[PDB]
Amino acid sequence: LAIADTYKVRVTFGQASLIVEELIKHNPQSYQILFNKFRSAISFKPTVATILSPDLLEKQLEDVTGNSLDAYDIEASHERSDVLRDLTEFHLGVTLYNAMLENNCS
Amino acid sequence: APSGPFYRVAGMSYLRYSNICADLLRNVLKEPFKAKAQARQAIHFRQAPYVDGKAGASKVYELENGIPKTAN
Amino acid sequence: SVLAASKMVGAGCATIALAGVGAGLGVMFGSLINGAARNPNIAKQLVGYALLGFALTESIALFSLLVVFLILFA
Amino acid sequence: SVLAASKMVGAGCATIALAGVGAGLGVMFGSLINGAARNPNIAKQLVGYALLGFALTESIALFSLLVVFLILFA
Amino acid sequence: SVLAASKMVGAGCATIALAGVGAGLGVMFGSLINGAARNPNIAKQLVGYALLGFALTESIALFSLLVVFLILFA
Amino acid sequence: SVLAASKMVGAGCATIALAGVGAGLGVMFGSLINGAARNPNIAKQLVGYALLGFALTESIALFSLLVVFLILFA
Amino acid sequence: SVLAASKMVGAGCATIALAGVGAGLGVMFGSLINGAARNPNIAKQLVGYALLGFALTESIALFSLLVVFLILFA
Amino acid sequence: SVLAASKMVGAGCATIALAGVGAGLGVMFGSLINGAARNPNIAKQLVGYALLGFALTESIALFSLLVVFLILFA
Amino acid sequence: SVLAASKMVGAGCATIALAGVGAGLGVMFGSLINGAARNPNIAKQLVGYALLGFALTESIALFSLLVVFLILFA
Amino acid sequence: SVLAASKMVGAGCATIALAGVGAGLGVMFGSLINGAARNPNIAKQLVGYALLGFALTESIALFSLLVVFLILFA
Amino acid sequence: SVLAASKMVGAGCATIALAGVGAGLGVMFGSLINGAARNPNIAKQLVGYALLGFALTESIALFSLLVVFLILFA
Amino acid sequence: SVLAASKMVGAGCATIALAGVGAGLGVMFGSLINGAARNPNIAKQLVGYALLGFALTESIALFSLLVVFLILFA
Repeated sequence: LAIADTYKVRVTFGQASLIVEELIKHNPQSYQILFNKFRSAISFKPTVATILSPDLLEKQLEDVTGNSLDAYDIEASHERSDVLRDLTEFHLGVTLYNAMLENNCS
Repeated sequence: APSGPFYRVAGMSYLRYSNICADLLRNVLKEPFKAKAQARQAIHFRQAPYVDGKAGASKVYELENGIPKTAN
Repeated sequence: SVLAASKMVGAGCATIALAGVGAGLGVMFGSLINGAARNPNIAKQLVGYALLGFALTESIALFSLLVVFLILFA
Repeated sequence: SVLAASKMVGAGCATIALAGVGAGLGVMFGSLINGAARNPNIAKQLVGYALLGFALTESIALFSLLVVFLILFA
Repeated sequence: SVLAASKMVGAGCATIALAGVGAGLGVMFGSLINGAARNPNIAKQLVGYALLGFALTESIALFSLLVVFLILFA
Repeated sequence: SVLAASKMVGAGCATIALAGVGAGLGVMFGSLINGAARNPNIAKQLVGYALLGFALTESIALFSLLVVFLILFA
Repeated sequence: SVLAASKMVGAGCATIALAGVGAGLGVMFGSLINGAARNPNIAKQLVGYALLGFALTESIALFSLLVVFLILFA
Repeated sequence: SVLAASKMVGAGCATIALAGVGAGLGVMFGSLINGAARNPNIAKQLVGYALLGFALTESIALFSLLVVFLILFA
Repeated sequence: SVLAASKMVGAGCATIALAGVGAGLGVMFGSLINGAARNPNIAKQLVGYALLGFALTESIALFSLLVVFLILFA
Repeated sequence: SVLAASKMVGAGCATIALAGVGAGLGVMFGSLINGAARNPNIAKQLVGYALLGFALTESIALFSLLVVFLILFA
Repeated sequence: SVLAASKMVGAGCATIALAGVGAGLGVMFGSLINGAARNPNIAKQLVGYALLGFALTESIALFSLLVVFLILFA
Repeated sequence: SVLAASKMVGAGCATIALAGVGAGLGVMFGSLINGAARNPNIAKQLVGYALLGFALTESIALFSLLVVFLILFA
C-alpha cells in the first residue's frame, strides 16, 4: 500500500482515520509505525510505535499471572473484546495522526 | 455475520463512527468557530495498493465536509 | 367427606409451584429479549435455547400437575 | 357441607400461582422495554419475542386456572 | 354456614396473586424509567410498550379477580 | 358467628397482596433514582413516568382494597 | 370468643403486607446509594427522590396498618 | 381460651413482615459495599445514606413489632 | 380417616419446592441465553454448563418428589 | 392443651422471617465479593462495611427470635 | 391418631424450604454460565467454585431433609 | 396429644427459613463465580470472603435449626 499527497493542505484526524481503516482492511496481529519524532529543530529521533491488535495479541501480552487488564471495570455497552477492538482502532488512528504530524514538522 | 454495537454490526469501524459523530458536532457550531472547525474536517490524500512493487490502481480523496457517511 | 376435602385443599395448595415456574419462564423469556438485543444476528439460536430451556423448566410444571392429579385422581 | 366448602378454600390457595405469572410477565415486558431502548432498530422483532414469551408463560396461568376451575367445578 | 364462611376465606386467600401482579408492574415501570434514561428520543415509543405490558399484566389481575368473584358470588 | 369470624381472617389473608405492590413500587422508585443518576437533564421528565407507574401500580393496591373493603362489609 | 379469636389471626396475616414494603424500601435506599456513587454531584437531588419514594411507599404500609387496626379495633 | 391460643398464631403470622425488612436491609447494605467500592472518596456520605435507609426500613420492622406486641399483649 | 387426609394435605403443600426450583431454572436458562449472547463462540460449552446446572438443580426437585412419594405412598 | 399447642404453631410461623434475613445476608455477602473483586485495595474497608451491615441486618434475625421466644416462653 | 396425622402436614410444610435452595442453585449456576462467558480461560476454576457452592447449598438442602426425616420417622 | 402433634406442624412451619438461607447462599456463591471471573488474580482471597459469608449465614441457618430443635424437643 502507498499513501501519498497527505501533506498537501493539512493533516486532520479523519485523514489518519481513513488511513487506519485501510490498515484495518488487512487484519494483522500488530502495527508498526516508523516516523521521525520532532524533538528539536536539530534532533529528530526516529520512533517505532507499536499497536497490538485487540483479542489477537493485546490480551495475550497482558496475561501476566492472571492479567494486567482485569483491574479495569469495563463500562462499555458490550464486552471487553469489543471495547478493546474500538480502543485499538482509536489508538492506531491517534498514533498514525501523531506520527504524520511529527514527521511533517521534522 | 458480525456481533457487537450498532456500528460493528453495520460494517462500520469505530474510527468512522466517532468521526461521523465529530463531524456532526462540527456542523452545529457558531460561525466564529464552525469556520475554524471547517479546517480540521478536510480529507485530502490518495492511496494505491501495490500488488507487484511497481503498479496499482489509485483512489483519491478530495472531501471537504468530512468522512464519508456512506459505506465505501 | 373429609377424605375428598383434604384432596381438594391439598391440590389447591399444590399448584403454588406454578407461581415459581411462571416467574422462571418470565425472567428467561425476558433474557431472550435482552439477548436478542445484545447479539441480534444470533437471535434464532437464542430462541432455540429459549425453547430448550422452556421445555426443560415446564417439566416441573408437569411434575407438580402430576402431583395434583395424584392427589385428586389417585 | 365440608366438601362443598373446602373447594372454595382450595381454589383460594390455587390461584396463588398467578402471582409468579404476573411477576414473570412484568419482568419480561420490562426486559422488552430495556432491550428496545438498547437497540431500537430491532424493536418490532423484540415485540414479537415478547408476545411469544407472553403466550408461553400465560400457558402456566392457564394450567393453574385449569385446576382452579377443576376444583371449583372435580 | 360453613360454605358461607369458606367462600369468604377463599377470596382473601385467592387475591394474593395481585401481589405478584403489582411486583411485575413495578419491575416493568422501573425498567421503563431506565429505558427512558438510556434512549430518551424513543421515550414516547417506550411508553407505548409499557402501557402494552401494563394492560397485558392486568390480564392476570383480572383472571385472579375472576376467581375471587367466582368464589364469592358463584 | 362462623361467617363473622371467617370474614376477618379472609380480609387478613387478602391484605397480603399489598406486599407485592409495595415491593413493586419500591423497585420502581429505586429505578427512578437510578435513572435520574443516569442523566439529570431529563430527571424532571422521569418523575412523570414514576408518578404514572405509581398510580398504575396503586391501581392494584386499590384492587386489593376493593376486596378487603368488600369482604369486611358485604 | 371465636370472633375475637380470628380477629387476632386476621390482623396477624394482614401485617404480612409490610414485608413487601420493607423489601421495596430496601431496594429504593440501595438504589439511592448506587445512584449517589455513580453521580455524586446530584446526590442531594436523589435524596429528595428517595424520600419522595419513601413517602409514597409508606402509603402501602399505612394502608396495611389501617386495615390491621380495622380488623383489631373495628 | 381460644382467643389466648389464637393470638399466638396471629403473632406468629404477624412477624413474617420481618423477612421483607431483612431482605431489603441486605440489598441496601450490599449496595453500600458496591458503591463504596466504586467511589471510595464519598464512602462516609454513602454510610450516611445507608443509616438513613436503615432507619426508614427498620421503622417498617418496628411497625411489624408494634403489631406483634399489640396482638400478644393487647 | 384423618391419617389419609393429612397425607393428602401434607403432600399438597410439599410440592411448593418446585416453585423455587422453577424460578432457579428460569434464572439459570435466562443466564444461558444472556451468556450465549455475550460470547457466542463458546455456546457449545455454555449449554453443557447449563445441563450440569439443570441436572444439579433438579436434584432438589427429586428430593422434594421423594418426600411427596414418602407422604402419599408411605 | 390448646394454648401450649398454639404457642408452638405460633413460634413456627414466627421464624419464617429468618428466611428473609438469610436472603438479605446472602445478597450483602455476595455484594462484598462483587465489590472486593473490582478494587481489592480497599477490600478491608469493604469488609468493615460488610460487618457493619451484618450486625445491623442480624439485628432483625434477633427480633424474629425474640418474638419466637416471647411466644414459647412468655 | 392425630399425632401420626400431623407428622405429614409438618413435613409437607417443611419441604417448602427446598424452594429457596433450588432458587439459590439456579442463581449460582446462572452466574457460572455468565462467568464462563466473561472469562473463558479460567472456566475450569469457576466450575470448581460452582461445585463448592453447590455442595454448600446442598448442606441446607440436607438440613431440610434431616428435619423432614426427624419429623416423619421420629 | 394435640401438643406433640402440634410440635410437628410447628417445626415443619418453622424450618421454611432454610429456603431464604439457601437462596442467600446461592446468590453469594454465584457472586463468588462472577467475582473470580472479573479478576482471577484475587480468587484465593475472594474464596475466603465467600467462606466468611457462608459462616455468617449459617449463623441464620443454625438459629433456624435451634428453634426447630427447641420446638420439637423442649
